[PDB]
Amino acid sequence: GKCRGLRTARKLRSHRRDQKWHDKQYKKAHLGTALKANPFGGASHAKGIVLEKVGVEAKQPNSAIRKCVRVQLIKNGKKITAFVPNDGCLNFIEENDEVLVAGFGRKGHAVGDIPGVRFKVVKVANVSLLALYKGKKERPR
Amino acid sequence: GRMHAPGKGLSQSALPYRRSVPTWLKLTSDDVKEQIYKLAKKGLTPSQIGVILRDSHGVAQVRFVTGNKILRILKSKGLAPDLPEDLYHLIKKAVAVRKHLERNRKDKDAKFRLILIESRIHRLARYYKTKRVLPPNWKYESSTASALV
Amino acid sequence: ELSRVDQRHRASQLRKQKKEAVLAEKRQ
Amino acid sequence: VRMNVLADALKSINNAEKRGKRQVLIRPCSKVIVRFLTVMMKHGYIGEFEIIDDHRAGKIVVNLTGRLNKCGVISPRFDVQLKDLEKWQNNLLPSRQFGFIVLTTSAGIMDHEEARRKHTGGKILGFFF
RNA sequence: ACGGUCGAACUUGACUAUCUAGAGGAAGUAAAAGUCGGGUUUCCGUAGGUGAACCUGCGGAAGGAUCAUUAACGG
RNA sequence: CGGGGAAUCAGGGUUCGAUUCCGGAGAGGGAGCCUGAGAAACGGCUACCACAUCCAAGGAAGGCAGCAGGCGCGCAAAUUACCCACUCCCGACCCGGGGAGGUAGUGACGAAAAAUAACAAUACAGGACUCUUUCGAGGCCCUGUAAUUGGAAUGAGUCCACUUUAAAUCCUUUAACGAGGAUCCAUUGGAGGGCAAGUCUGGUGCCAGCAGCCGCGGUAAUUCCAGCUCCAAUAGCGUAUAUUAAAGUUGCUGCAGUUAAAAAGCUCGUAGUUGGAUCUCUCUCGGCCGAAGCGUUUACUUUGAAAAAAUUAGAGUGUUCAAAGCAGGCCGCCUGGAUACCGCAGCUAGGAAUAAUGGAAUAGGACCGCGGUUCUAUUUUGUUGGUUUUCGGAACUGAGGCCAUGAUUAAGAGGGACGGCCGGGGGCAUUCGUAUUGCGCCGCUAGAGGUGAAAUUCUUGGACCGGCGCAAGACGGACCAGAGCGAAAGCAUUUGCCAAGAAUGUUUUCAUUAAUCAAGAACGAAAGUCGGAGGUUCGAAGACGAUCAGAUACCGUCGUAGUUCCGACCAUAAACGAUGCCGACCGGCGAUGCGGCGGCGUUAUUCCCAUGACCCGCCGGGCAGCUUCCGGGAAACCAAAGUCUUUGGGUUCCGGGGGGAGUAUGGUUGCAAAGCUGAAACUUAAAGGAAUUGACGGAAGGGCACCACCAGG
Repeated sequence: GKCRGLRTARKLRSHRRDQKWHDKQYKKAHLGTALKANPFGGASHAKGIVLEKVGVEAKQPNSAIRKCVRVQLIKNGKKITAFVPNDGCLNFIEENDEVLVAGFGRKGHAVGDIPGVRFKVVKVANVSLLALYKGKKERPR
Repeated sequence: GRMHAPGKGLSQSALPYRRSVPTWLKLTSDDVKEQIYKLAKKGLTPSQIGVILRDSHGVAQVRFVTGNKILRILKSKGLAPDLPEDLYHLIKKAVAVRKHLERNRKDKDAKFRLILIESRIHRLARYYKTKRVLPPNWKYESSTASALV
Repeated sequence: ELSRVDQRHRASQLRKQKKEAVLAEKRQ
Repeated sequence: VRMNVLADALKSINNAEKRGKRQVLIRPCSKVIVRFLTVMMKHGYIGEFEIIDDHRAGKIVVNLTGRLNKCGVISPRFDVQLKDLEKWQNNLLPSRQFGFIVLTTSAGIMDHEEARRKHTGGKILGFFF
């Protein structure tokens, strides 16, 4: 049982911080290795250069080829696979162009069918995928 | 609950509610004190003096008859020894276990109980150092142990 | 990275490299 | 070992209140225990009692009515200022209409409403309802 | 100009830490349909058996499905 | 960088604070200085280092983390504009100057207000009031479709002017123009569930795609792509990320640890934390009062004064309302510009419960007086030089009186005595028992061994069997139990020694000495490792024999280390009650082990007395059990796993979805094996726990049938 005395504030705060280190979110936030392993470097978005297009197979009960691209981030050079969302949207991307990439949703976790993909593309050649898909703007090269 | 045992005994004395000297005890406080003096001259602990007075002379409680307890009467007269009774017996027990362990080398039970008796000695000496009955530099040593007894 | 002076030295090195590349591409 | 003899007393009183007994024997006794039971008596909660004097710490025989729901000690005796008494009587008491934080102050042992009247603070001992 | 002082910075070794070029080494991946083709109840610790698995030795657990019998005991 | 503060929030809390107010720091990096009231100043100087500018090649000049601007960097951020009019600052100064600051520009960071219609008549449509048996009949409102009409009312815009201002812009005030739906046209996300809103129509056909999560799509898709329609918020609405609440999933309030994640093998022990009853204001100086001590000291509580402004709360006040602001109101006056909060520490003055602590026990203890020794009185010896003025004050002391002279009690706290016992508790020595194995001799025979079958093996140089002995090493059965002892691991042949130990008994003694424990220590099955000794049995490795489409484990014979001892290491177990320790309370019962008490009887061949063995009851600590709707719990179950949202007795270790993994790496310990401490990247939507039904059983028993069989045609 818990110590409950009047002069036990040191034991209580010491025990709380040691046992705080056993939480998954607390350790991911405060130990410093998750921020050094994060490709985005703790940023909401990052810009990169497309290296390859790649077709990634959906996890077992779904059967599809999810269209992704392999990008290399500008600021650190780390390599990323990023999903291109809507249908036909892969045809807007060519090789070696700037791509703005955001998170997919689950803060570093794979989302849905796509295995190992944490990222989705947001912009190509500084026009959004949404305006390109709905035909609101055109991309230069 | 014992301090170093898993047992929980209830064996102990129960004083009566009557704190008065009984009528049939025809002893003054002076004669009881003098009896304590001669028993100390024979050479005994205060516990033994209390037992001898209880068994043979009808003195149910010395501090109800004289108004003081036995070791205080001894200390005021000057017949109390320098180290206390319980501590002296603890040291004597530890000395006996030490002698037995110098005899027998493979006895681990004796080594365990020896550790327990040393711990009792240290706790009692710590208490008597606080109360200034022992000198502050008093210490129990493994080697100079039988010199005290 | 460790050792704050070392990671600041690493950053200064990388700044020098990239800035040398920029000064290369701007003379042409 | 035994610490907090008030805790022992209040626990034995509660455990006989749940079983619905008519009298409780609490041993050992204290001045703090006697002042607590007096406060519980003056609101009609505990009922009239006896102190048995053995020449050691006494015993108390408490006659019980079926009125006490919970009798409790708060340990340690936290320092309760008058500005933080409201949070205490929100945490411990079931209603704003009844129930009592017993606290000891330099005016004596009282309940919280008397401490509001006498304008003092003290250390928390318990609560009963 | 002598001397002192404060003292940037330099040179030389050690201890480092980083950045950046690299002959070669050892891999996988995609392209070659090319060539050849029965047993265990469930465990634990330790040791051996080619690393582990698994099996055996030794000591432990149940976290493994109690039927039947039981009054005399004296001469 | 720190504070003021900010976001969130029941209460407790978590997180942020580069950033305009206060403080510090620095001008590319160091270092040194001049001047001066003030600088280690950089819109000063001197070097070095790193950059870099102009050169006629000798030399010369540098410092935007000021305002604007540029490059670079990136997910991420404005004009190379106007003015000293305001606020203020400097100077010799009513006058000069100010990228301070003010003003516009950019500006969906964010906050406030607020359009995109309103109305009437007609045509259908409901719901009401009156009259009617009802149908119905009306004058009462309401509603949209209006692929119906109609004029009224407005700003958005275009635009004179005034106003504003340093000059302007904007707002406000105002002329002229400005509205019928093909305009002056609202978006962004959704429509299976969570979660409001379609099982509509076409396309697609596990593709393309969707889908935070569960999932949808493989030819009837409520989920994709579309069309229509509906839903939500709305001048905004989606997404990514950090962070807060949800999270009682970090738990002080307030979690958990038998079986789900989880209590250390055991005990000792220091720090730390916690700790049982007990005790109801006055002598001197000054005017009944002020000064002087207070009172052992605090902790606690209440008061007071101090605690920047802005912020926050909040008073007043029609900024056209509001967010704001600090103003305003009345016919020269009247007023405002409050107040609270402001941890902790520190000053202050009351309270005295709670909690620490002290006050006399070798009495060199108080309070009075009677005295001594030494050091001192700053005035009374008119003016004096004085040996002495006296008086009075401080420190060491001799007896005396006086105090009711002075020691809370003896914890169903603990230690220590003492008493008679008790036990597979431990150590050393000693005694015995069989059996096994080997050896000797004797008897009789050809088999014996092993298996599901065999085979390997032994064996007429005589096995196996039977007898008499001898030795070696092991092991202490049955008696042996839910019996005992120990801290746990553990512990069973006799006898003797050795030292311990629980319980019980006690009108014994001490008097709080205690509980739980970081650190540190002792012991710790089996296996294993170093040295010596020994080897009977068994036996990992290993050898054979058997066994098969593919057998390399099972099985049998043999057998090494080991198994045994002595001295060292090792420190692990399903080291289990898968259940910390100490204290308290909450139902019952009779068996048992030890100790004690009370009592008829039977027994020691009727015992002569106590004593043992039994019998009946009580008490205390034990090992367990049964019974119970105590109350708990996911339940199974549990008198603890209870006394828990009516949540606080003290304290120790320890868990936080499954894996990666008790893995890597470092440290430490060990001869080694390994032990202790112990990650992350990554991966995943469930792993797990307690119950509940009974498909199918290659599970078992039965019954029936010439569309089953038997004997036949």
